This record gives sequence, structure tokens and C-alpha cells, in this order.
Amino acid sequence: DFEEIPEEYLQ
Amino acid sequence: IVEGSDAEIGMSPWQVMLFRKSPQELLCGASLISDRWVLTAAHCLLYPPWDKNFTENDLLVRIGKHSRTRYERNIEKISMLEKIYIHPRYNWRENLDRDIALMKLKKPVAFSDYIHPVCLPDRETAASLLQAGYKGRVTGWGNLKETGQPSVLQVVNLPIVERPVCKDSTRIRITDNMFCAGYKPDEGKRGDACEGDSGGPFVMKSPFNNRWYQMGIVSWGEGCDRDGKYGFYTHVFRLKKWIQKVIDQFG
Amino acid sequence: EADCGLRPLFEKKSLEDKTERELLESYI
Ligand SMILES: C[n+]1cccc(CNC(=O)[C@@H]2CCCN2C(=O)[C@H](N)Cc2ccccc2)c1
Ligand SMILES: *[C@@H]1O[C@H](CO)[C@@H](O)[C@H](O)[C@H]1NC(C)=O
Ligand code: NA
Ligand code: NA
Repeated sequence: DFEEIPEEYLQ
Repeated sequence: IVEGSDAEIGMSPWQVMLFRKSPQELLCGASLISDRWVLTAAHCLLYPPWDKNFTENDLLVRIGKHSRTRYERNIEKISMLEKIYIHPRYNWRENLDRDIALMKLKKPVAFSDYIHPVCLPDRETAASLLQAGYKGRVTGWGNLKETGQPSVLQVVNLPIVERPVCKDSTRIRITDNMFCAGYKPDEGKRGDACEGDSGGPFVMKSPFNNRWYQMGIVSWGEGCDRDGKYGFYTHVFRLKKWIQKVIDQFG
Repeated sequence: EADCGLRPLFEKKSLEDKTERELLESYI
């Protein structure tokens, strides 16, 4: 499964 | 990638991962062709039979990656999409004819040791290298077998196959916008792209100028690495006029 | 790009990867 990516990229 | 091996660090610095925002998951491969443009398969973005029709905001691209699942801090770069362009004559209804799409990034990506664009072929390089028996290289984080997933980017070198052999291997209608690659049953070696590798590059290293060129895009196959079957790739040069038009118009 | 297709960790440094020779040998 995938490591969470920095929130800045999901905004 | 079936029957391939782990990539070396920086071996494919044009490799791009198409990443779904929610749920967070790999969608496809893709390739970097400039600081602002990414090339992929149209079916990675639009495939009505599977209820697939992504919009820009659904997606991210992750560039410079090696590990499939890790967030590669200080190495990978994650970019948002400004706009998706799908070939206007992409045939999702029948045989994936013209299976090609472009994605423009919101902002240019910085090149590094791990991030660098691949060349697109000119007519002469295409004519010279797209010959039966000549090998290219396919890379991806897709399935390791038809029926799990790799820790890191996989690579496999595969020979281009004679067009009549491609045609005779399948009931699907093949077109001049496709070529196929892979070993024959009698050749003893194996390897193929698989689900998840869609959209990734088939590249060749020109022996004339020692540069890597993207000749194909992972498009389709019946199963993965089956004897007597071959992987089919979008013929990038045949569709280059469309690529240039989009970039010239929207660049 | 003027620099397309030349990898920083390979062509730019004149290092070869482990299997690129397989490709070259096929270009007959
Ligand atoms: C080498 N390879 C092997 C298996 C899958 C892939 C990736 N492409 C795919 O999975 C594509 C997407 C739509 C259905 N795909 C397929 O490859 C189908 N298995 C065969 C097919 C071809 C053309 C039209 C319809 C169906 C590549
Ligand atoms: C796919 O999405 C676009 C925009 O949301 C839509 O207009 C189109 O009708 C959909 N189906 C396609 C392109 O087949
Ligand atoms: Na046939
Ligand atoms: Na096969």
C-alpha cells in the first residue's frame, strides 16, 4: 500500500 | 512488468507515475518529454467500458520515482495537471487505435539526476530503429504476473516483432498506429508489460547519437507474458504530428 | 530539449547501465 504524500499536493 | 528486473537508480529518469488522488493509488505509467509535458496512453485517462473518465483534478503525476509505494522525499517531485489532451481519433470502442494522450503540468518540473526528459523520434530515427528483431526497453510498476506488485520500478528489454506475426497472434484488428514486441515461444527468453504498466514508455537507445528515444507507449495485450501473444504499443512517431500540434497550440 | 535522452547518471557521466548493450547488439 502507498505511503501518504504531503498534504500540500492534495489541496 | 513480467519477467523483468529491478531498475538501476536513474536508469529511466523520464519515467512518470500517474497517481489517483482519492483513493491514493497507482493509475498508470507515463513519460516526461519536456519540463511541462507528460505523455501517456489515452486509455489511462478515458476508457468508458470500465467507467473511466478522469479529469485534471482527479490526478497527480509523480516524477523521479524508484520505489512504487514510498514517498521518496528529496528525490521525487509531485505535479498537478493543468490540462489533459486526448487524441481526437482515439478508438476506445474497438482496438485502442491511436492510444495516446498528453498532460500539461501546472508548473515546470525541475530536472535532476533522477528527473530528465526522453527524446521523441524523428522520421529517420524511427525508420532506422523500428525493425523486427531490434530491441527496446519497457519500464513500469505494474503487475509482476498476469494473475503481485513490485517494490521498485521494473525493466525488461524486448524485441520488436514482424507485423504479420503480430497480426496472426490475435483476433483484434491491428493498425499502423501500433507495433508489437516480445519473444516468441521458441526463443527461450520471456517478458512483457502487464496491467499497471499502461502508458509507460518503450524506449530505444539510438546507436547513431547515443540518446534515448521513446518509440512506443504501453497500450494493450491479451494476458501478460503468454506464449504466442505479444505486447502492443502505440507507435509514437506515427502520431507525432498530433503531439506537435498540441504542444505548438497549447505550449 | 537539446539535452533530451541523455541520462544524468549514465550518458552524462559516460557510465553504461547493466543491459543497454543487449539493445545495441540487436541493432544489426
Ligand atoms: C502488455 N499488456 C498486457 C495486459 C494489459 C496491458 C495494459 N492495457 C490494458 O489493460 C488495456 C486497457 C483496456 C483493455 N486492455 C487490454 O489490454 C485488453 N486486455 C485487451 C484489449 C485490447 C484492445 C481493446 C480492448 C481490450 C498491457
Ligand atoms: C468524459 O468526460 C468529459 C468531461 O467531463 C465529457 O464531456 C465526456 O462526454 C465524457 N465521455 C467521453 C469523452 O467519452
Ligand atoms: Na489475426
Ligand atoms: Na508472449
